[PDB]
Order: sequence, then structure tokens, then C-alpha cells
Amino acid sequence: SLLEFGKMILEETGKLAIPSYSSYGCYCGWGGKGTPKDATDRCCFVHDCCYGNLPDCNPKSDRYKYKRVNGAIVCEKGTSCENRICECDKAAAICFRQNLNTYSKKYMLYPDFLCKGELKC
Amino acid sequence: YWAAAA
Repeated sequence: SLLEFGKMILEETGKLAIPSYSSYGCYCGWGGKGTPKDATDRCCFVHDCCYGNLPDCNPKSDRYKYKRVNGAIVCEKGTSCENRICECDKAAAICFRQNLNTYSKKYMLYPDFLCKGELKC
Repeated sequence: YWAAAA
């Protein structure tokens, strides 16, 4: 679920999901069009694609379970949707951590009109 | 909140 993803992000990065990742660049928090602004934004682009791979799942509300094995995120077995949703979120949280070094506050609340063109998943 | 050690 969005709230779970949010807590996973905070655990991973030390940044609050809202507002650090809820309106960042072209794809974080609301994505759809444009060339991603940086690596962090590409994390969201890929996460959007990941959810897009699951048309008949509901990642905003469906809750999954996971555990930490010495830092590592391990998705635990639920329904197929939950498993796949968890793997998407896990990847994004890792991606955000891997790109904290280039995160830029200038891309927070990035305006929609600077995000143009469709980029295929 | 999601502790296990440290």
C-alpha cells in the first residue's frame, strides 16, 4: 500500500515519503510524461512501469508483508498481487537509497509543463 | 517503528 511504501522509503533513506518523494521531478508521486530529471526521478519512472506491469492489482491500497534480514528487505508470501507489489516497492526504496547522493531539492514540486513527451517502459 | 536490532 502507499502508506507501507512510504514507511519503507523512510526506513531506507531517512527522508519522509511526503514531501521528499511525493512531488519530485516528472514521475515521483504523480508521474506520466517527460524525460526523468535525474536518477531519483528514474527510480519513480521504473516504479511506475513496475506497477503498470500489474493492471489487475491495486498497489495503492493492497497491503503486503515484509521483513528485514540484516538490512535486507525480504518480501513475505501473500497473494500474487501482494508479492509483486512488494517487489516493486522494494526496488524503488533501494533505488532511492542508491541515488540519495544526487537527490536535489530543486526538483521538489516540479511543475508539470516541464515534463513533456512519452517515454516507453 | 520497524526495529530488529542496532
